Amino acid sequence: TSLEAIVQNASSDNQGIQLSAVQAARKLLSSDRNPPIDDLIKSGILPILVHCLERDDNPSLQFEAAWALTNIASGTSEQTQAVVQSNAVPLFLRLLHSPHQNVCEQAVWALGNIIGDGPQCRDYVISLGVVKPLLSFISPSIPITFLRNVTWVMVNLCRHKDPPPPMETIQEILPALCVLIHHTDVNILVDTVWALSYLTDAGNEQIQMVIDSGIVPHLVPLLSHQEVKVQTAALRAVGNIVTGTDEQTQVVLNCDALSHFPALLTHPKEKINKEAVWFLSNITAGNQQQVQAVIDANLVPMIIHLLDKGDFGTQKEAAWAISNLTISGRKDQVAYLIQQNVIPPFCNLLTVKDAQVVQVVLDGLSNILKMAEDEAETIGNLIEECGGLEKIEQLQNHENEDIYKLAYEIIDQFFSS
Amino acid sequence: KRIAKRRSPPADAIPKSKKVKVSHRSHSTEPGLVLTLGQGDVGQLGLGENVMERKKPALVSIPEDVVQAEAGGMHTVCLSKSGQVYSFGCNDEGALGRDTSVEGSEMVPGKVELQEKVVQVSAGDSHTAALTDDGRVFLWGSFRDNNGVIGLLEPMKKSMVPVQVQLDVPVVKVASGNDHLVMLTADGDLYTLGCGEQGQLGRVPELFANRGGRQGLERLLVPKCVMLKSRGSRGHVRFQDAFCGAYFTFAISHEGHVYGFGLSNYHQLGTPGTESCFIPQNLTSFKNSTKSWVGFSGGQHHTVCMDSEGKAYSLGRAEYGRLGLGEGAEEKSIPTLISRLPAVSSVACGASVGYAVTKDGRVFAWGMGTNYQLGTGQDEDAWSPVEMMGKQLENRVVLSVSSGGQHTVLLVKDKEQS
Repeated sequence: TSLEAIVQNASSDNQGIQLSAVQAARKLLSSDRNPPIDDLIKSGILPILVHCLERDDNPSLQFEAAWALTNIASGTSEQTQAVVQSNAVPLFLRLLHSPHQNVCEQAVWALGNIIGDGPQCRDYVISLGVVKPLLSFISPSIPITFLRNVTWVMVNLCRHKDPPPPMETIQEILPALCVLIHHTDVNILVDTVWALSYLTDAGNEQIQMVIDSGIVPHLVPLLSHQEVKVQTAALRAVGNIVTGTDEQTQVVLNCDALSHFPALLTHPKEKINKEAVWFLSNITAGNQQQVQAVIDANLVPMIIHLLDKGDFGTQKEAAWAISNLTISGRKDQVAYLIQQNVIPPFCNLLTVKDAQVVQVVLDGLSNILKMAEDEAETIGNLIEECGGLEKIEQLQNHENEDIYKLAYEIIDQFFSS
Repeated sequence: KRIAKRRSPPADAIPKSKKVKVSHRSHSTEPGLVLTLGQGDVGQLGLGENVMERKKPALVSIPEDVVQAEAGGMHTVCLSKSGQVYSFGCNDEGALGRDTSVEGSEMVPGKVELQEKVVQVSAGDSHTAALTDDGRVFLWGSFRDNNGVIGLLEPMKKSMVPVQVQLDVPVVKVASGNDHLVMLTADGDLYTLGCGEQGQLGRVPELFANRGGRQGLERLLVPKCVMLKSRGSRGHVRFQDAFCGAYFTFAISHEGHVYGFGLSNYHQLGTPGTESCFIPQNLTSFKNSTKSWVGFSGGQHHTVCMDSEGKAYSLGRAEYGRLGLGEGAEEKSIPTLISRLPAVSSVACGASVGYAVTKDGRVFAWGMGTNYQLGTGQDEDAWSPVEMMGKQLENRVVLSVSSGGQHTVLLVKDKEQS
């Protein structure tokens, strides 16, 4: 209840006073709420925590200290920076070898916070050699909670794509993830799949590593898993994978990924619909073979259905799917799309306030009309039937340079009589 | 021509970063052993299939050490050192959160179907709530009222297994009445959920009263804070601590003031009148500059509290010796000192009884002895704070105490000598 007493009580030689002062410190989450940040950072309490973190044969002291540093590093980035300036990290790493499980777990927790702060802090913590000791903890005799914290730290390691995580670090993590992906717990699986998600969102290179880890055939079937969260995470991960090159996407496809999507396209959660239609919107942008692989899965009718009766986001992603298939697909493929009654719902989006969607739809229609030559009459009359031509004629206004210019180019080119 | 692949907008960032490890002065840390006593009709004593009753404390077999023990209405929940939760009692409403298909498995303690490191537990009439280290709250069982079942989170639906109360803010303390639950967060915000028929929620004023449809239940079973006009001050009123009576709730703020709300039919809220308090009324009966309130507890119609100096007070209904003041003293609406009590370390209340724990380790009981909750071995109603005695108390000190409907559970530790 006093603001600064501890600094004297923690400097004593009586292990009870010191043990108690750091415990009453451990009560900081509530203690901190009353005073603002600055004063306690200035007076100097933090170094005191580290000094006492060094001394072994007194595990309670180390536990209370690492608790305090833990809850301090949870705050703003400036607070975590204040923690790392104390050079406390090598002492946490020293604590990773402690025989007391509570000390190890607390250290793993705090390192989790520090790593999760930012990419520079992450590269700092890796530069000291935390990855191999952390991964060495994975054993069939590990407690479940401690394992959950370990995986959490893995997720923090894989985050922050701005500077991507080090190559060697990922090369060390991936096998552990391949071991964790078979685990029975739900939360552990979730965190693992999110770690994969960040690894794949990093870029094409890391995606290629994930594919080289042989984990994709084990990841894909999770799309149809019972728990919704595993589904969401797996879908984001795989989608990031197919954001890459052609052959990589083809590796996703060869594991029979499309078979799971009919369910995902009809799943009650709106976010899963959105993310799945996003996925397919990346698939149609691939080569002709992949587009044909989408058509062969009977998925186009549900894509259009969501394009007509889905929410705004899913409608957007579906519009992207149609346009990508339009510029990438063959003539007979776009023909199949047309004979699936895609023109009316695809055109009914021209009335939205989002200029990007309008550019997508107009570009798609323009590409369709440029593609089909003899039936350009027929298709034109099709747009005239669904009233889309009226919408295009009223789109020629000053909302956007591209919408008007492209719009009237379409009109004059394909709709002159 | 081919278009380039599209990237995803950032997501909700579920695993976002640096989750806080909660700490609060209510978290029990010192390990101990569990004792039970009273009616064990449905196995809330955890002593065996053939054990129906114990009139003095008996030891319960737990494979690990126990850091906390709380006794529900007709069940009992223990929190082990390792973090796992053990439950034993009545599983008719799912308050145990584990498979009791095998008859006889509810009669003994069993490991709850949950894999977490739990730091706090709270148990009421028909429910059980756990608080993990990272701050997220689990809850299982069901709620009730003077009326039929009202569900747990989805109205008219009970839960047989632990279910997370998904909240963005970490929670530092959980506290349970009979059929309501309060959660004190780190930021000081105080969330409530459960029944509010008698106003034990505080955030649902006189605008309605027991709407027997899906409308009111739809508003009640969602965790929401209690907003208060801080009289000049911006933001909202913060809170330092909180406690749950049976059908009422108290809370201590940083300003030192004491708030409370619920049913005051027998003046068990310190209010002069029997009017129901649906608003967190500031209690003038507790306003004192010298006295600083630290510990609260309460039964279905009585209330026991304690100050920073160790003196434990009591108020509320007086029948059946639940106050324990003067061997038949009249009903009291104000906190009354019990001169027979030494320096009290912590206080607690049962259904119709009350328990005190002194700093030296002694435990005193008082109230209705129909269920032999008093530990005296006499069903006679005790009006005096009689000391509890038994062989399992020899050379041992009482760490904590909790009491429910037909039983009572203690947490004790061997003395430091030898």
